[PDB]
Amino acid sequence: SCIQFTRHASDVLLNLNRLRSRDILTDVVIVVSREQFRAHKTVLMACSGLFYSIFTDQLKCNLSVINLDPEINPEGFCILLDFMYTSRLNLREGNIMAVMATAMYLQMEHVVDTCRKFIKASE
Amino acid sequence: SCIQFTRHASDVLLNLNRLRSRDILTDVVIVVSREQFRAHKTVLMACSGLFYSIFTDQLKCNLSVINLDPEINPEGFCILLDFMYTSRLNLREGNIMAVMATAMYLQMEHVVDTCRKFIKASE
Amino acid sequence: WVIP
Amino acid sequence: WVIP
Ligand SMILES: N#Cc1cnn2c(Nc3ccc4c(c3)CC(=O)N4)cc(Cl)nc12
Ligand SMILES: N#Cc1cnn2c(Nc3ccc4c(c3)CC(=O)N4)cc(Cl)nc12
Ligand SMILES: [Cl-]
Ligand SMILES: [Cl-]
Repeated sequence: SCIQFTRHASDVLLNLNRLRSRDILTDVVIVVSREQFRAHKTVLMACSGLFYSIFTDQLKCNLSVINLDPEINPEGFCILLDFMYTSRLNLREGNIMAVMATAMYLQMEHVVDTCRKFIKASE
Repeated sequence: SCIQFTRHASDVLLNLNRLRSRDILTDVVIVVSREQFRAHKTVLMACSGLFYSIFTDQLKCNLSVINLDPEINPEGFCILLDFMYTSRLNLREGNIMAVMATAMYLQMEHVVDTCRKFIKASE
Repeated sequence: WVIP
Repeated sequence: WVIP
């Protein structure tokens, strides 16, 4: 018999992104080649099958630094991290291949899906 | 020029609630009289003006235990904590006064609004 | 607010 | 997915 506030989930995510911008309560740095990205482990796990696996691991859960595979593109990761915190994906002709490869590695199935559909339309 | 995934914010919140149920990465216990509630500080801040103020404080941000005012009803807090993590509010005739008082203390304006409207309709 |  |  609950009632539901339609905008609540979006409002929560907006405040989680505000916390990220201000670097409040961030508990991990994701290292992608020469670049560093601060984030909240809980948000990363909530969005990515890879981070969900990493941070449920009894040893990796306590690491403050995670290094991604050297093949991962920093811009692709940046675009996906922005998506995690906003629901918005900056998908462009010049970045789609890097975004799709990063989304496959991060196990973000909905992003992979759409990248596949956008590539298929251009061929 | 971004595209947006409609269900993303709801999917994030569902996984944050799964983390709470499994007690993964919870970093605070909220003590309400004889009862204890484990939660994620980031979610509490994202939902409540009171917790936002508490956890941006340079000393309180590092506390693992927060004790609420003894006038706060544990069931009212439980209902509001469930709302924070799900967007669903278990608002009933028998709990509405406790829910509204707890929402005023926690500074959760949308919940206060609706409690006010539901009480006005019954008078 | 809605009836979900 | 939508155009926001
Ligand atoms: N507890 C918990 C919890 C925290 N996070 N999380 C999940 N995170 C996840 C796992 C796989 C995938 C995605 C997110 C997006 C995607 O494409 N695949 C799943 C579950 Cl079943 N549970 C949890
Ligand atoms: N950074 C950050 C950040 C984390 N959380 N958070 C806010 N949390 C909040 C503050 C006040 C109220 C509510 C939520 C619900 C309500 O009724 N009032 C606000 C801002 Cl402006 N910023 C942030
Ligand atoms: Cl996804
Ligand atoms: Cl609210």
